[PDB]
Amino acid sequence: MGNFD
Amino acid sequence: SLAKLGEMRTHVGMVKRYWNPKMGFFIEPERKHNNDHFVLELQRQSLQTAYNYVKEVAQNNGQILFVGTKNDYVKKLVNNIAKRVDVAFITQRWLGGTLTNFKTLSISINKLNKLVEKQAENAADLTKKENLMLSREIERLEKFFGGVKSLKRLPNLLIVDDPVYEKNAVAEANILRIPVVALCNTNTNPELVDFIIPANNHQPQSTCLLMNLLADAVAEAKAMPTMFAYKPDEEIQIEI
Amino acid sequence: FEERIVKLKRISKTTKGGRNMRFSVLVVVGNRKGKIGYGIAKALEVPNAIKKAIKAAHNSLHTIEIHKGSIYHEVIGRSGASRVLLKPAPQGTGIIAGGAIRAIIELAGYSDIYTKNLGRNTPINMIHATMDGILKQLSPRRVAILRNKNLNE
RNA sequence: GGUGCAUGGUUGUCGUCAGCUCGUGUCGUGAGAUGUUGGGUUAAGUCCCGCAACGAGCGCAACCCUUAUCGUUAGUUACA
RNA sequence: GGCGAAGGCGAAAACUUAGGCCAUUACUGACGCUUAGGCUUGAAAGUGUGGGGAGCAAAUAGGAUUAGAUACCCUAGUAGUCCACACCGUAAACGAUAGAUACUAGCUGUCGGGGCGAUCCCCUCGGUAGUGAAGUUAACACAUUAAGUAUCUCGCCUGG
RNA sequence: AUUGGGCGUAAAGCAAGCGCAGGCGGAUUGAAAAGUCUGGUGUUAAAGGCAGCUGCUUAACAGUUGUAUGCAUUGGAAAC
Repeated sequence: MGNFD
Repeated sequence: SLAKLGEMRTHVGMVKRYWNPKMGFFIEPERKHNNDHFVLELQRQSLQTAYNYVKEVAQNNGQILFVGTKNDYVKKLVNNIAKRVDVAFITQRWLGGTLTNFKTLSISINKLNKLVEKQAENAADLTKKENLMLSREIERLEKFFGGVKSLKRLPNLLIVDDPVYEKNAVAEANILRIPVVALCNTNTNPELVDFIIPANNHQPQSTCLLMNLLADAVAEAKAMPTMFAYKPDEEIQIEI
Repeated sequence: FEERIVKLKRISKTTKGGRNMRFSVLVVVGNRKGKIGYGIAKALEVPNAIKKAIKAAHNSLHTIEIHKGSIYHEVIGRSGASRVLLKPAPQGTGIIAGGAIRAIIELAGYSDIYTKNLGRNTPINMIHATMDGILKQLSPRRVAILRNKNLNE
């Protein structure tokens, strides 16, 4: 799952 | 437009009769052509997901590396991308261990800074051999680390033009826990890469299309205009 | 945090004029509360190999979960031409001790367990056997998640 | 006086020989390899082009002396 | 390259004869596999009953080399090398890889056959080989013809 | 080596085959219950160990209640 911060 | 499918005209297709079941969800049963093509809908949603992910990562000032080692065309282009928005790039391969640490990078970048601040005075004041040697390691730092001279730390993201053309790069990528984005063909392995991009790279048209896609993903991230993927104009650029 | 030694071996690549004698060392470390690592190294002298092995163990850290101070299930690990069998034990039974096996169990911090070996007893091969046995540990929560039966039964 | 199988130092040897290694990282479960590989390149690992290798050290070169050319300080106890 | 269970099979012709592959909308009905002992076959050599023997060549003879050559280099040459019957059954008699049984990435091929057609290419079902994923192994390696996966069985190994 | 091994090269797949006995073996549905599981019944002595206890100052020891499968037999079971 994306949205890597 | 939003990566409109009408413009999409040489993204389906790759080399013939070397595919693996890892691409089975990407290719329909084949008799008409034998030149392995792709499926339009799947590549559309995959590319939309990749674009959204890279933009979302890129608001927080993520760092992206580009594999600039395919012939010339995509190379000079991704050079231009990596230059107007200043991030890390390469023009030559990794020699192995290029992305494993920072000491080899740190001593190298200090050598580059010393070189650029020193030889600006020396053209004939020192020996001729000195001038030739210094220009040589100038060229050398340009080949490897003139594409990367701004690392606070190794990049948070990277794009691979072709993994079966850069086994070593994706190897070090999988060694680290770093997220990975890479192009995918019918010879590539979409089981070690973290983001699937089923697009051809042999034809430069597909390379420049996905090129503009990434450039527009990183551009609007840092408040830069958007030449495609939001412009209804069909991408006009032709091969050289 | 523990850094207990394992073994010392003399290793030498051959060349003209003599033998390239040097030491080879292995170390295994564990927080005794879940995290564990290992590292083997070679060097002409002790400190280089010791530092290399400790740093490798730091890089090769991997984690396990506490299971009432035991491993609550039957597991067989096959690696390095040897088999290791791990099975739990009641609370008031105590812990058995085989040198490398006991070392690794202590690094994982257990007080009661039963373990048997089968085959060759070279140290690094017990390291592989134990990591094979412990890395594929099953959790009740995970098997519940991969099922619709969220209670055991 | 013996004991260079108790020694240090010193010297010969391959040998003016080009290899000796190490740090980082990777591969191989290991002894190891990777570098040090290959194509050019010369005497040299001296150098270059690519390569899972990047660097660093050592011998390697330059910084010692003389010869052959010239300017200049000096001109006798040389020169005449 | 093909056919063979194996040993192995390559001048032509004829005769007797075994086995295989393809679809069987034709059929019986589980009648199937293994196989201790039991039986058949089976490279080379060899022995009797004789043949034949162009070369070959053990054994042997002579010469040359060699310190020693008793071997090797050479010239002869016996048995034997081939035919019909009786026996010996063992060998690096190897895929150093048992039988049979289905299931499991792929690719490069090759052969036979049914569709089809100038060939050529294609699909298909079997055979024959190479590359090679996962996997299995101490390693080499093996890998749809497995040393994978498992299964019924016999034979076998308990350090030198 | 049932638990709990292997035979490509470390020891071993016979040279291969025709196979008797033997072991194993497609699906369906029927009886019956041989194997099998299970509930009662007779029996499985003493003693030893196990658990509880009594006696010696304390255990060793002795004594005491249960504790030992399995065989036959009555009743269910029909998945193989």
